[PDB]
Amino acid sequence: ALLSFERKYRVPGGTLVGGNLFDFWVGPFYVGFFGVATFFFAALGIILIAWSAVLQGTWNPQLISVYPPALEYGLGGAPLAKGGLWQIITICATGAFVSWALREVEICRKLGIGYHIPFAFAFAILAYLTLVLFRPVMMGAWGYAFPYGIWTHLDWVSNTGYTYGNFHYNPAHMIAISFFFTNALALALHGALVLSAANPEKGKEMRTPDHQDTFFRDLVGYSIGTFGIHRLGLLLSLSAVFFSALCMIITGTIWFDQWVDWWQWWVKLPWWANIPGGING
Amino acid sequence: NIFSQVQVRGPADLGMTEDVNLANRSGVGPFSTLLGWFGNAQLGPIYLGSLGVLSLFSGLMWFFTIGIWFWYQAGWNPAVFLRDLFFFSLEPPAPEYGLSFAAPLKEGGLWLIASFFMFVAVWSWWGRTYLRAQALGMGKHTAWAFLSAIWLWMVLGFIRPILMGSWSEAVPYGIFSHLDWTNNFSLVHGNLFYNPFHGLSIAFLYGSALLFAMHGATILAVSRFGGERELEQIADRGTAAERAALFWRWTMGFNATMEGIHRWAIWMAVLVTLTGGIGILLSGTVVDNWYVWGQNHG
Amino acid sequence: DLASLAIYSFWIFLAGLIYYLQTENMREGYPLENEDGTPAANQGPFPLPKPKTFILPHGRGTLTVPGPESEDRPIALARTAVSEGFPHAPTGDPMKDGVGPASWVARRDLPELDGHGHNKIKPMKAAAGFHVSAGKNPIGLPVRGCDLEIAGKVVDIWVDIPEQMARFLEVELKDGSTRLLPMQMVKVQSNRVHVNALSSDLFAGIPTIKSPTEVTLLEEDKICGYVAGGLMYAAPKRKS
Ligand code: BCL
Ligand code: BCL
Ligand SMILES: CC[C@H]1c2cc3[nH]c4c(c3C)C(=O)[C@H](C(=O)OC)c4c3nc(cc4[nH]c(cc(n2)[C@@H]1C)c(C(C)=O)c4C)[C@@H](C)[C@@H]3CCC(=O)OC/C=C(\C)CCC[C@@H](C)CCC[C@H](C)CCCC(C)C
Ligand SMILES: CC[C@H]1c2cc3[nH]c4c(c3C)C(=O)[C@H](C(=O)OC)c4c3nc(cc4[nH]c(cc(n2)[C@@H]1C)c(C(C)=O)c4C)[C@@H](C)[C@@H]3CCC(=O)OC/C=C(\C)CCC[C@H](C)CCC[C@H](C)CCCC(C)C
Ligand SMILES: COC(C)(C)C(=O)C/C=C(\C)CC/C=C(\C)CC/C=C(\C)CCCC/C(C)=C/CC[C@H](C)CC/C=C(\C)CCC=C(C)C
Ligand SMILES: CCCCCCCCCCCC[N+](C)(C)[O-]
Ligand SMILES: CCCCCCCCCCCC[N+](C)(C)[O-]
Ligand SMILES: CCCCCCCCCCCC[N+](C)(C)[O-]
Ligand SMILES: CCCCCCCCCCCC[N+](C)(C)[O-]
Ligand SMILES: [Fe+3]
Repeated sequence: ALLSFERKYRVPGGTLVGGNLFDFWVGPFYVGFFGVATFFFAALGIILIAWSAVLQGTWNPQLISVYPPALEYGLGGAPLAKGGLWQIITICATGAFVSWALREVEICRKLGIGYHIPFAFAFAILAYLTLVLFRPVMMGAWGYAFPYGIWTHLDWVSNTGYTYGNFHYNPAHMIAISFFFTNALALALHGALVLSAANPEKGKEMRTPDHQDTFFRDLVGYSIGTFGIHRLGLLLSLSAVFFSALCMIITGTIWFDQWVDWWQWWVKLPWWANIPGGING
Repeated sequence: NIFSQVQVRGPADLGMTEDVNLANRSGVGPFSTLLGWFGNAQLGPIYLGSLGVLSLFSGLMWFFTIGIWFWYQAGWNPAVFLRDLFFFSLEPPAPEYGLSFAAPLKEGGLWLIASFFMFVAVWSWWGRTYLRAQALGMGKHTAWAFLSAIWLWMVLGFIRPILMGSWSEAVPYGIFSHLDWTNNFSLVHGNLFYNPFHGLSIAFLYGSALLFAMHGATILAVSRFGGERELEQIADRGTAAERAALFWRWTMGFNATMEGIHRWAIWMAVLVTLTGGIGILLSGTVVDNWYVWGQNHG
Repeated sequence: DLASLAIYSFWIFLAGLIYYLQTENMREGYPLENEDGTPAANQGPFPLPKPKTFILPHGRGTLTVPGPESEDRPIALARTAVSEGFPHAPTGDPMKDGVGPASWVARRDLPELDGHGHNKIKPMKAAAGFHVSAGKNPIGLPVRGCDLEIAGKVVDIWVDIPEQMARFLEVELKDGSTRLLPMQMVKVQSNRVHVNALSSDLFAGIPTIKSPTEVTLLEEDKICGYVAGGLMYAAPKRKS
């Protein structure tokens, strides 16, 4: 049940809501008021999802799919079988997510650490809200949201993309991808760096942070350091997801045409717009 | 917090001197106070050596060989060059020449030169990551991690073009052109979303962000107990390591150790291009259309 | 076919890999225990990994994990219920006792050494050639606690030499003794240094270091521990 050093940490307090009421654990897990909140939202949501599955007449997970209301319903409510169920399920997800974040906050307090983790998570939550709330509202129907199904959701991605041409040309999409790639690069390195120091060549002594900083200056002439790389990671990650939201929130709202075409602005600057030759002249 | 609120400087650190040939290391560079906020302010020194120079020279040759081609396309006009910079493209030889090294220069030869340059550039730099580690007596994690990346690149412009029978199947050097090639590569193989490696690869990419978010915010959350000093924490568990592990145990039911978390890390990132490489390799050599394959499984 | 082969293969690879990953993270704090310290009955599907031994630099010995676990300090906590899973209430002063968000681990009572075998962290006064290169130099600024009362004055900065970083502020108290304050728990302002976790009256309780030019892993933990704990336990004294 407890890690060899856990007991002295399991003291009362830190709860945001409800005092000592839910201030307790279940196996390794911490409950807290929000422990309960998330459970309830999670229970409800899964139920509704199964209920959608009978109306659909399949129990096969590769097939199950809960779709939003069709565009004709705009931002109004829709019949269960006709889009209501997704709308509730979406409400329930949100409930789950936010609650899961606030529990993280409550654990943070009991342990006496910073709130960076709940913090970073809120970016994930905000990306999800962008795709099922902010964008549809702004566009004008729940129908612009993505459906909850394993492959159907990949389909929405593909269809929504190809609507504006090759989505690769969405400029904030370019930026968002550069982080995803960069972050992975940096996670690759960080991990590798620490391990190689902690697990040197056979029979040698554990290296030191000094060796870590040296290994990299030797390699590329600079080392961001231990505090740095952790600051870096958090940032690349949060940024990747920040730009991911951005590229979507603008798509279909302030730009509805082909993304490639938006680049004509550059190429049509009057100082070289008419100069012959090249690719565009 | 996230940024330093006070900077401290001392004599330029010339670093540990294991078996390193000190004759090759450079001189210390300036110090960016700018940089000093996010992380270390000290620039340099850097280790040159034979492999560094070869790598660094081939590296520039590659880049320049592409550059002259762009200029030739731009009508040597600096205005066009700027206007059309992302539209220019150095394309592989036509399918006609196959795996031939005899394609005319304007028709694909120049692409081979550039690639040859990149090949040497990249491999030498790989050997560089290895040696730099050896000379400090360190594990070779970094070189092996690097090898994963190299895998996907090897497959894209070398192994797959060769197994298909022609260089024309490789990726063109160009900003918009390599985007198009990607988009088109999926169309031709029946939508890469049905390539289960592609799907796996995305999971590990998404995951890398998830994890580096988790790890980073955690270490910052406990740097008030010297969390970032991970090597000593491994060697002698501090409350930092404890609060870290527990926050996570109490949230989701299990947890890492300080050495442990970094194994999760190196593997989550390395699996991105590992799986990736495989998904692409089978694409068009063994499987012509992932949707059809998806219907049968064979 | 081949593809089918490859993917089935991979899902198998991946499964033994997780298994590996998982057992490696079982190198500390395992095996599990009951609230009374007796070994717990259900330790999960995963076995303990086979031990690994780390050779610590500067002849500081070896470390073998997993290995015999022991807190090596008293815990002043008492159960608040008759069944498992409820909090344990401090039986004294959690701060003074070092439980809760004020917990510290019995790390070695030796300082962290740099790559050369010299003390990693030093008061700047004794760090030849170090200076505040940017930002507000705290040194000389009064220190304010969450109760908005002055508690002392910064009389130095303890820097991390190899990473060239400010780790702690040393503070001079009203009785002429000094304490270290983690850099990460104070806001350096233009005319003062503000500490939100501790009220002026608790600065004296901050554990002291035995030698004036060195800190040990044990003392770092006892200090960081203490200051962090203020956040929850000084709470009645904190106003804003
Ligand atoms: C954000 C970008 C796009 C999108 C584009 C893609 C693309 C492109 C792909 C996926 C893939 C996946 N997507 Mg998606 N996906 C989106 C939004 C979502 C949402 C959401 C609520 O917002 C979720 C939960 C998922 C979940 C998933 C997984 C089924 C799968 C692997 C992801 C992964 O490894 O992440 C990293 C996270 C982890 C490793 C942590 C653990 C995650 C586990 C696997 C979560 C599974 C949840 C799932 C089974 C449903 C549970 C819900 C109920 C409680 C039952 N996507 C939006 C619309 N998604 C890949 C796939 O192969 O699936 C077809 C793929 O190729
Ligand atoms: C229309 C587009 C198609 C499609 C077609 C492809 C194709 C084609 C490929 C990918 C690939 C990938 N796709 Mg896909 N993909 C689509 C939609 C998506 C979506 C989505 C819809 O949300 C996502 C999230 C992804 C995500 C991804 C990545 C997981 C994956 C590449 C990983 C990587 O980091 O390589 C980045 C890393 C590298 C390329 C390694 C290179 C390392 C070298 C050595 C670097 C050298 C630098 C050089 C020498 C210059 C030096 C630098 C200078 C000094 C500055 N795809 C659709 C279906 N996708 C790749 C893959 O693996 O697929 C299975 C791939 O080949
Ligand atoms: C495991 C997967 C991820 C990964 C890992 C990875 N990559 C790695 C490593 C590892 C573990 C290394 O050790 C190695 C490295 O040394 O990094 C520091 C590398 C590396 N990955 C790199 C790039 C890279 N990795 C990528 C991807 C990934 N790498 C994956 C996501 C990508 C993409 C496309 O996503 C890129 C672009 C290099 C930084 C470095 C390998 C360097 C190399 O091989 O150099 C060879 C040649 C040269 C010396 C060329 C230099 C020519 C330049 C001077 C021209 C450009 C001039 C330009 C205009 C300059 C200005 C830039 C401004 C920003 C200031
Ligand atoms: C912001 C950067 C990245 C990030 C960070 C991040 N994620 C995080 C955190 C952080 C910092 C956490 O602390 C938290 C965590 O605890 O991790 C272990 C979390 C987490 N990220 C998760 C998943 C996740 N994160 C993702 C993405 C990312 N997370 C980013 C790329 C993704 C994808 C698709 O990329 C996924 C799948 C969880 C493992 C975990 C949060 C767990 C949680 O919220 O539990 C509460 C909810 C439930 C128990 C289930 C609720 C059931 C619903 C009511 C119904 C189901 C509806 C759903 C909409 C159906 C979708 C079906 C699909 C097929 C489309
Ligand atoms: C300012 O102007 C001057 C001229 C000074 C410049 O220098 C400007 C230069 C620029 C304009 C340069 C611009 C360069 C880019 C736009 C480059 C973009 C490159 C990419 C987007 C590349 C993407 C993908 C590349 C891939 C996957 C390459 C793979 C290569 C290989 C695996 C190598 C394979 C080897 C070959 C085929 C030959 C092997 C032969 C043997 C004998 C072994
Ligand atoms: C966090 C809330 C998320 C809700 C997701 C969608 C719910 C749609 C609410 C509309 C209900 C009725 N209406 C049209 C009268 O407003
Ligand atoms: C590092 C361990 C975590 C790995 C995450 C494994 C779950 C990913 C599930 C992806 C679903 C994939 N597939 C093959 C059907 O496309
Ligand atoms: C993917 C999530 C995995 C979480 C693993 C959690 C381990 C819990 C150990 C069993 C505890 C049991 N319980 C709840 C019945 O008391
Ligand atoms: C895709 C990520 C999945 C994470 C893998 C799940 C590992 C669960 C380990 C549970 C450990 C149980 N224990 C011993 C803590 O009780
Ligand atoms: Fe780390």
